[PDB]
Amino acid sequence: PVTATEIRQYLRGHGIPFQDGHSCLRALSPFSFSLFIDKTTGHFLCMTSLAEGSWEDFQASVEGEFEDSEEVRRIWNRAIPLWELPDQEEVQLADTMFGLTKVTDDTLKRFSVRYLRPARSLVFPWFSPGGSGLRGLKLLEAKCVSYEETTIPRPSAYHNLFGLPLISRRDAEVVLTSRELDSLALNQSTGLPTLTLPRGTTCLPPALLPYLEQFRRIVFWLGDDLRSLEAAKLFARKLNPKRCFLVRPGDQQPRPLEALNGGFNLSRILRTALPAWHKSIVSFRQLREEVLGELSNVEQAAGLRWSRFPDLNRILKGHRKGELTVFTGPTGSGKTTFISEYALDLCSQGVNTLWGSFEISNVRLARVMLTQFAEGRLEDQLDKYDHWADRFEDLPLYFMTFHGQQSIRTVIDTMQHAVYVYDICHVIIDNLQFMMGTDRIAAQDYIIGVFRKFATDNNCHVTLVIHPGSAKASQEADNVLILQDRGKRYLQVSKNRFDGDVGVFPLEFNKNSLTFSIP
Amino acid sequence: PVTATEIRQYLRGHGIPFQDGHSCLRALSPFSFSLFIDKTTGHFLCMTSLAEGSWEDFQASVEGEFEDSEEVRRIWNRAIPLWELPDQEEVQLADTMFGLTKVTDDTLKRFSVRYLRPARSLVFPWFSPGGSGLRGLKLLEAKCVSYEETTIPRPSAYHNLFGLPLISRRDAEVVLTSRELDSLALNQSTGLPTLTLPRGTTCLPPALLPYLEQFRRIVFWLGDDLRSLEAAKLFARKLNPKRCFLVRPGDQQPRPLEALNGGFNLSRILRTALPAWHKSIVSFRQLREEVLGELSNVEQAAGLRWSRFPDLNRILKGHRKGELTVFTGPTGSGKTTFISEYALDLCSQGVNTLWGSFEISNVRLARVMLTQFAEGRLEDQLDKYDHWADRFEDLPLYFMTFQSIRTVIDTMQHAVYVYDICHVIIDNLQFMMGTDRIAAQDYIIGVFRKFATDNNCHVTLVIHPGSAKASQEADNVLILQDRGKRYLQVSKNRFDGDVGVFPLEFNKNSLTFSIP
Repeated sequence: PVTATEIRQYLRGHGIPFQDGHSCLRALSPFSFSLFIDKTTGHFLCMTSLAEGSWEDFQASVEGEFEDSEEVRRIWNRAIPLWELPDQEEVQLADTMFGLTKVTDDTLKRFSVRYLRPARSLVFPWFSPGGSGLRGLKLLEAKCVSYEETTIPRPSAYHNLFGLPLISRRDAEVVLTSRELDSLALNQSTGLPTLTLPRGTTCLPPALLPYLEQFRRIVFWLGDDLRSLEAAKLFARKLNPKRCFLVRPGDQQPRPLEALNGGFNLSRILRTALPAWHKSIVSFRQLREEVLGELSNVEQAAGLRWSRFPDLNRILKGHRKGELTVFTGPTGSGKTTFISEYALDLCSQGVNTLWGSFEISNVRLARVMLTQFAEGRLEDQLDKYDHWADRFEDLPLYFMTFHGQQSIRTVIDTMQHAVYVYDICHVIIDNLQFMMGTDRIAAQDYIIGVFRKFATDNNCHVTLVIHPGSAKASQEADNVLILQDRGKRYLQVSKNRFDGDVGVFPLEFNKNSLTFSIP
Repeated sequence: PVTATEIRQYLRGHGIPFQDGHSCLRALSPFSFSLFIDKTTGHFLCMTSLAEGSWEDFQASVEGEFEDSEEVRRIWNRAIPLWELPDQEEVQLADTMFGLTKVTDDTLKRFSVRYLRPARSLVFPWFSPGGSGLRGLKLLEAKCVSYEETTIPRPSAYHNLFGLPLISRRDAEVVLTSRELDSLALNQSTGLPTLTLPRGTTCLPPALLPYLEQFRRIVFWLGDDLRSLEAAKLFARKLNPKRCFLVRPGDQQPRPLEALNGGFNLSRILRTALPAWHKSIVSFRQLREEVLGELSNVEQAAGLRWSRFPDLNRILKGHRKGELTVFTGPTGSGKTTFISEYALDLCSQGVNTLWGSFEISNVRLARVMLTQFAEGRLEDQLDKYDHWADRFEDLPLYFMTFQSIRTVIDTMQHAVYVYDICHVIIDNLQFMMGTDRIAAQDYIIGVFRKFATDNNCHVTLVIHPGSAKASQEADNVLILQDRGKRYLQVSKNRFDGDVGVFPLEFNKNSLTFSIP
């Protein structure tokens, strides 16, 4: 709830000379403008003093922290660099499974890529911004061809910009990659500075924003799918999209690793970058790739395909962005438990979901949601519980803990703050009546209309659940889901904005595993 | 009122240089900043002058007390320290029943733990904050394995922080314990400063808050139950939870006394102190223990089990925190008497209950409630009456003396801060008032729901003739209809959604409801 103007006047309160950058304001550090204050939420950070915290911490800082030390150096000391291996068969086996046939040893030295023998996995070291010791290691294992991502520490803490020490201060161009291997090839040929997101196309935390402030031109290259392009636009919204560019996916525009391996020229791909910012009126030149991509990726025209609801897959046909859906049904059928399976299944496929559960005691919801992840009954498997806890603490998931605040404004600003801080691409709220807190009809119309504004403006998908439907909601809403009863129920849809297809299928719910099923 | 800021301007009225601490403001004592004024209720106290009183007393103090002397020194002189006992069988018998198998004599000297022979009970001395003589003695007796707590003076006056003289001013960390024995083991191995609450997880009086002001990191460790964690959160609310931490209960996280005896590493447990303060959006890392605890303690997912209403237990399934219940029925059935039995049974199990009876002459209510404690007729037992007075004057219980909605609410919020009130019962809602009646009734019931959720304090309102608008706002309802045979019907269960009805046979001889 702190405006950018309020940030400037507080700096004027201390008379700090500040310059308005792209996103984070720059000023001389009181504790060459080393002090960085974010435009939103003001998480301060100094390029030299290296002090971080909240905006209120900065407010207390003018009146009058972490180490992150883990047994990671031991793993690094037990791994061998790939360019220093005299073996012949071992290295040839490695480059074939990791797709490093065209990778030369010179780039391996430049990026300090290391290889570990016990698991035959690559190592991508993380260095502190101050040039200190290692901060973490990211490991990739190839199994059959599939890449598995696992890093130390936990995924929620990995904030590494691969190549951050490598890039100099006299660089105005940078190309961001979804992976780490594709970044190596892109720097090999083009020679332009490159960086990698921490967890791929999932989330770009605001803490990394100050490091990318210097660059003037940013070219996004985050995969070869319509999902990658949509994620790029959401990421670009943080960094003043007037100073960024995009590389649309296509048949002739593969990933940087595949582009060099396939022999396709990559400097040509880097030359056709299109701006992500445009006026209110645009021509066909900035849409040629998208219409070409949509005409060759008819399945990608919709959202993700659920891995647990084949029947729901054939009617809704996907889970897009920006569209808002309202879900309702008779009470006592576990409609809250049903949407938990809907959110958890999509979350496992790389969707940052946010739970705004009200009147459900979210600590109780986590037990229900975690049982769904285990696909069974966790009471008997209490011995093997510390395992699933680690597996549950890597999906992008966040809950909203509202104790007394229930006002529509409060729940919205936190939601808008949630998008900026954790890249929230999905918000689910359990009870809408709890948010309240002809008057009830007018109030219900207002809040549903408010969520429609947030759904489209921020492109974040919203899936509201209604506790007793509303005629006025139908015009504003894009999709509706009705879960009637006849523990077997059926889900009926009567509004599909994207495809106009309706239908209904039965659901057989088993309380033993807390997972819906259908024979 | 206080409104925090009005304290500062009153200090600015005298121009006293003050620094805004965690909870209590600190300033130079006019009667190095020794003057402590609480953010709420302004109970002043000086670390050197040792003068205490109300905020109005402070106002009178700037314009122009107690001794607590009891025969406690005699009992102390009749007890022998445990580390100075040359006996072999007596000490071995003592440590086995008190669980002091792994306790070494070095820590016994440090905490000055003494033992008394006539009752075979431990002694935990209370020292004056100024380093003067003893202020009281707490005695724990083991019977079969069960620990009984009794101290001098009465429990309502015991305000001892065990180890307060021991902790130095150069200590930034402190871990609180619900008992006294578990504190000894925690300091034995970790070496970090430790303190104990006066009556365990029952209440932390504001008078003790100035002593804990200096510490910057506080790690709560108040037992091995979901009740302990909930009590810890309520206690943390008093002292800016941004500077405190919690240790959730679990199978691998026992009490410090059991943790050292069981061989589990305790410094490892002290490293997982998750913060009790968080933003508006949290991840699963700060909830792993809670879901693990709930999945292994399915009975603890609800509130305390009543020891006098087996039938009411099977339907409501517990007495949680923050939920509001409205109770009503036809008049003349003793609905006021029924709720007296409901709270008294829960109060004996360690719940601080506040009574807000209106238009019932609360002195008359105490007679009804005290008869329930004796479980019989007190008129015949008038000879053996002073005994029950001692037993009645140790449960956490407080009454309200008198009418606007704002007036009663501020006292209720004041009661939570001053006496750690976890339960408020009000008998007549109409007396609080002092389509208009329907609109007024909807407003007050909505206000109570705001207070119940915000302060997590359970509220059990009684309605004198029900209201449709109340059903949506309320969580639970209890209806006591008549057909002295009665029956209680529930038609709203927020936590479980289970309804039902069972008969009740009320006997006027003992003033206690029963069911064959």
